[PDB]
Amino acid sequence: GSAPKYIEHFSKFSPSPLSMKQFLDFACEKTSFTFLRQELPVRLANIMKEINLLPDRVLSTPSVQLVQSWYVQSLLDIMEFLDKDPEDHRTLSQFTDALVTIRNRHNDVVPTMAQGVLEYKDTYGDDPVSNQNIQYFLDRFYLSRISIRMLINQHTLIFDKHIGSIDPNCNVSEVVKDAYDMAKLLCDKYYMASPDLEIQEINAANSKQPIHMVYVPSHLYHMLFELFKNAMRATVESHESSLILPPIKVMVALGEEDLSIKMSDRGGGVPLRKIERLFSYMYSTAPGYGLPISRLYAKYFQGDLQLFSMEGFGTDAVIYLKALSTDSVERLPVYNKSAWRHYQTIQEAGDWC
Amino acid sequence: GSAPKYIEHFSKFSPSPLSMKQFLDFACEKTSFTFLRQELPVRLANIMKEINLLPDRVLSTPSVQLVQSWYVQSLLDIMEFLDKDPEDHRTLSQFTDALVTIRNRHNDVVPTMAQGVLEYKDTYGDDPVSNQNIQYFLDRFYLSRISIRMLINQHTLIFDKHIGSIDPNCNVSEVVKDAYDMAKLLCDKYYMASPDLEIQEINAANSKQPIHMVYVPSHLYHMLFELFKNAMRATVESHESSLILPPIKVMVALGEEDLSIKMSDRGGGVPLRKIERLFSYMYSTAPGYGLPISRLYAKYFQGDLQLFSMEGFGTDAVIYLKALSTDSVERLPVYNKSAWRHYQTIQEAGDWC
Ligand SMILES: CCN(c1ccccc1)S(=O)(=O)c1ccc(NC(=O)[C@@](C)(O)C(F)(F)F)c(C)c1
Ligand SMILES: CCN(c1ccccc1)S(=O)(=O)c1ccc(NC(=O)[C@@](C)(O)C(F)(F)F)c(C)c1
Repeated sequence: GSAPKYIEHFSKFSPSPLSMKQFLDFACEKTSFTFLRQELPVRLANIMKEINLLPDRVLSTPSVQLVQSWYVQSLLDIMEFLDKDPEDHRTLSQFTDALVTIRNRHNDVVPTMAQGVLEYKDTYGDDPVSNQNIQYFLDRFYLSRISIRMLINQHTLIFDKHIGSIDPNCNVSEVVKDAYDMAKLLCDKYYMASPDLEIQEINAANSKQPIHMVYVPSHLYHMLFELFKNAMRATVESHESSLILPPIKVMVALGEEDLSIKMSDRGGGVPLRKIERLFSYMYSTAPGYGLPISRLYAKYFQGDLQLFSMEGFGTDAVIYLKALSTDSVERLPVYNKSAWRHYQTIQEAGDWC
Repeated sequence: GSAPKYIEHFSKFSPSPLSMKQFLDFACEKTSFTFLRQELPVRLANIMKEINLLPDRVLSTPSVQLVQSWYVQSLLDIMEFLDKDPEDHRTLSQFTDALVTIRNRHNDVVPTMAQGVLEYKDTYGDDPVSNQNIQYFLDRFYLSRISIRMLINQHTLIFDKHIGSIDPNCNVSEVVKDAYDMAKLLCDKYYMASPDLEIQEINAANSKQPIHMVYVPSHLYHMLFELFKNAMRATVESHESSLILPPIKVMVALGEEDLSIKMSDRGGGVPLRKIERLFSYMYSTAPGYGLPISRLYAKYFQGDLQLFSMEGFGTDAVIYLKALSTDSVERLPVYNKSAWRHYQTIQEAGDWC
């Protein structure tokens, strides 16, 4: 009966952002164990501390409370090891199992939270301020989750060429082809027609050396797969009375600090006003969250994911990643007096008419 | 000695947004005279009322006060006519001259305000919060000015095919070629080399009917010219040891509600982190404001102007305009309790680490 106490304790610390290189220079799981014992609790606490401070209207929903209880359990699940001592080749395996169990306990957090979004929509309505607060909270909540899962996957995978989930020689174009192949398969099964792929690389400094980077391939895959699914759906549906089916074109450009991936489709495009709503959790909920969450994966390592189409023609989706492992530093949301006032939105009659 | 009184009076009214169609359905300058007598004062007052409420540090600078005094004079310049009666074919020409004089009195507002930005930079420094407030204020101030100048140009031009500054049959591609030709001329004189132009139209609903729209051609020209100047400079400089000089490609797409213009160059591109700073008034000041202000012209009629490049390859600049004159409604900034708290930025340690 001390959960509120632990949260208040660890909620005083700030999560420690790690860089893609520090992750790579990994080497004693003892070193990791002692680190994760304090970091995971700090991260769980910060996200939990922010949740506890949102409207009781949102707190009281089975959804929020359900996951809120998962975190509480996960926090307690790791406490056990605070007084434990490594050296004991079984004290640290008790941990690896403890993590693999925590990870699975949280596997359905996205759908579960999405359910609360739908509950909110029908219970209180879908207005800008509601959208804003949810957007603000879900972006942070989810990003936070991504960072926690990263640490866990790094530990579990490392202590069962690649260092955990990180590929130091990630061939971007290869991940591009993979996500395409998978989307194509689905596209063919549902529409029995699918556009082709064209890839072009632009290695600025080294004209034809294949483009490689240090990155988490499964994160990149998730982003590309989501974008390919949308570009295919739109290309196919917008040419349902055309016989020609333009291909989806991808350019992978590597500059001094940016590694950019552009995906261009001729799927008809979308009006500027609807684009703004494609990344909204609330407006994109019914009666998925591929886009808003894919973006969080981009931002997690200081990158981004942006969209811009031409209604009547097509859409460009660009994923911006940092080219250097040095610049790829975890982007973590933290609980401060700063994050507190973003929930004090009392909007009613704006500054523009 | 009543300037403060007038401002407080008219500052109680909200400016009245007009649509591109109402501007087109114009027809008695008497009707205009009586309208502008109240609207101009209301608009001058709202922008003046917001200025008076910014740090005295900014208020006391010769720049701000200098323009602040221009508005005061312009406000008083129009008061005269409040009790005047039309019918008198000379009572309303006293007005047209009164406007043509007010317009010229304000011709150098941009450079003058820019001077205050530089003053600020060296006097107090260039930090995020300073940038934010200036950005917030200058965007509104300038937009406000654009709307005032619009009314004035509409009146003066109408009462000396086109209705004032509005072309009901604006051929976009033609304005594209014009701004290109002019930028090319300058580009040739300075670099003695200039890229070519390729234009492609995508009239979704009508495959090959030339793309026309109702718009203010000189506004569109200003935006395109700025973009062409940047795309030329970058293309030329990035290929200074190449002999090939890729062309600048423009696509004009017309959809059900959007009329989009994309300008693609292969000028090397810019790192994502510097893009964010290209639209900043503060960071783009030394020791011009083409971009940030071009964007305001786009937004003025509910459109937008966005940038996205690929470091190491090139940049796409897109101008989004509303396709329907019905949707082209003046976007006006207004003074409310809402606009007040955007200047209460007390940032110090954010929500992210
Ligand atoms: C934060 C401490 N670091 C630091 C930072 C700045 C200066 C000096 C030192 S560190 O580079 O020594 C470091 C890096 C990765 C991990 N851990 C891992 O790689 C994993 C796999 O255990 C996990 F899960 F944490 F990601 C651990 C335990 C420590
Ligand atoms: C705002 C009033 N309008 C309205 C709106 C909604 C419902 C009913 C009526 S209106 O359409 O009658 C109208 C439109 C343009 C102008 N003026 C002009 O076109 C100009 C040239 O005088 C100027 F400068 F104002 F732009 C004027 C005086 C009035």
